[PDB]
Amino acid sequence: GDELLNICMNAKHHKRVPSPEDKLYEECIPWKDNACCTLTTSWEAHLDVSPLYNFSLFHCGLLMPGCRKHFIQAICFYECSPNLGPWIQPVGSLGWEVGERVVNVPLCQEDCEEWWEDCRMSYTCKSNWRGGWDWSQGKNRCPKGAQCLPFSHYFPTPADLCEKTWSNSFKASPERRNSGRCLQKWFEPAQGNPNVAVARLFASGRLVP
Amino acid sequence: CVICDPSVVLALKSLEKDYLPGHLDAKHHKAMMERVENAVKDFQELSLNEDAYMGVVDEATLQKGSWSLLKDLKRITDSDVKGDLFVKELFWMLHLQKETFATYVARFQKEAYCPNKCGVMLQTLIWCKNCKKEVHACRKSYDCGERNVEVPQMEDMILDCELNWHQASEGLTDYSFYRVWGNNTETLVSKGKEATLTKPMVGPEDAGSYRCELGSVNSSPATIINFHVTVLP
Ligand SMILES: *[C@@H]1O[C@H](CO)[C@@H](O)[C@H](O)[C@H]1NC(C)=O
Ligand SMILES: [Cl-]
Repeated sequence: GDELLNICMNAKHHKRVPSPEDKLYEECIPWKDNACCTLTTSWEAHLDVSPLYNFSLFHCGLLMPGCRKHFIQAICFYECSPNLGPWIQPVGSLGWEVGERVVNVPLCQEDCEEWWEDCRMSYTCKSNWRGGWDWSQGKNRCPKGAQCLPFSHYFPTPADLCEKTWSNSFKASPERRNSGRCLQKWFEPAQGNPNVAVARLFASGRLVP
Repeated sequence: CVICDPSVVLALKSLEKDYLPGHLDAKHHKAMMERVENAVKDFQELSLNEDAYMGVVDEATLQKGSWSLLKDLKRITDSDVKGDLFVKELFWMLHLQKETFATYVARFQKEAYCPNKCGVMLQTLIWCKNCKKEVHACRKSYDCGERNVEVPQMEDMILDCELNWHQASEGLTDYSFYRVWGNNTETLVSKGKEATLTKPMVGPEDAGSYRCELGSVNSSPATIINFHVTVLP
């Protein structure tokens, strides 16, 4: 065991501690057995514009279904996973020994490559979603001189998409699946949750104070 | 969005191959088709917002728009107007059809796009920016409410799980009704395409909580309704 295992971040809608949940909605189902998310929250993660965040994915119009799916899974993973412990940090640039987020959670290649492939012909207007948006009509809208173009244009590689959509909550790991050193943002429940072992490895692997 | 319709693509190609040769200086054809195609392409450039535009249309709206465009365009080519006058009215026609299209799309948005006031509706749509046709998930509410039904003894209990949008939604499976006991369990009573459950000649023991669950290939119900049934001797 370990203090960085089976914990939830002190964040908005997160539960205090992970616990099972009989019914979890759709994409957020693989975390049913042990989840930092609630049911409500998992529903809300599936909304057109989700009450969880101020953010609109449909700023250039609807994402293609198969693209939207990846974003809902990233949100599920983020709200439900009890295996992010090692990457939980304070909000703001500063060390622990001085409100929480996650930072540099390493996603496997395949998770990022699939996400990018399925989002290829969806549309956005910014190569970095953290920053100069226009909020003059409530939600975020595309800036004045910023044309709606394919994701493959604004996010040239899979790493850009993994990283620049959500402020480096995620890092695009050079590692591949079943390396034991990166997390999937989604996994078939039938097989096991492969991230448990990954959190264990980093909790005791990171030479820290 | 209208350039996603094959008839329009064909009319533009005939315009370039058939009509221009005899109605415009050759040195003009390349630059002219560039401008036309860009102006048709620009039908997709509507101000993105709900109740106005979200980058999609259904097939009917695409057809309506395409039909209007093609008729207007044909009125021009039928007339054999040439040269400078041909160009002026082509583009003024395009400019005016774009507003007419926006009119159709705004109606689509207000009336046809995600009609369901609750539950999750699956709707086929065409994406204006890439002409891809795919199914979209219109998620309104987690469940679609509760009902209170009064049913006299010896009278038939009827629980209706239909909602106006069910017919149109895509990928529907079977309504399933459940009896919900004081325990934390429930029992299945019927499943099938019957959008209604009926128990003939109700007794006091039939009173209680039921629940419909309209299934979907999405594997998450399209509609959840809870019925509270009281039997009044
Ligand atoms: C509890 O479930 C059992 C299953 O046999 C059922 O018979 C019973 O009616 C339920 N509880 C009550 C009192 O409704
Ligand atoms: Cl996980």
